[PDB]
Amino acid sequence: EKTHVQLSLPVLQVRDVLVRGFGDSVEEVLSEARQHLKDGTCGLVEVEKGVLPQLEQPYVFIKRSDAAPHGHVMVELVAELEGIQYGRSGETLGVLVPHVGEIPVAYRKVLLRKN
Ligand SMILES: CNCc1ccc(-c2cccs2)cc1
Repeated sequence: EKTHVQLSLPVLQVRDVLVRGFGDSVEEVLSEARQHLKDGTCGLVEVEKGVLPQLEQPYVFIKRSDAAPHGHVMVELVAELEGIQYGRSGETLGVLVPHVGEIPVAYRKVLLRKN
């Protein structure tokens, strides 16, 4: 199990997302996010004004962890619940959500730390 894995994540528009979060506690959302990333069933929503209030907390963000092998920006997971974050990292790339067949607008290449 390598420390990092290259993934191409489907980028979803928030209004298309059918399942708006991964669960109900910080530990669950991180766990489920990781399982969906493993299974190829995880999408990414880019954060713009109006996005977060349309998604369910706790949130799972991917944040930049370094400073980009082979096109894939190195990232790690950080969860947020009620204004508190669980992890510290760099800039947010987006919020992770389950992917259940929505049509993406792009794919985002990342090198994800499995931590
Ligand atoms: C290439 N697809 C295989 C694979 C994908 C993702 C992961 C994980 C992501 C986060 C924790 S495990 C592991 C294996």
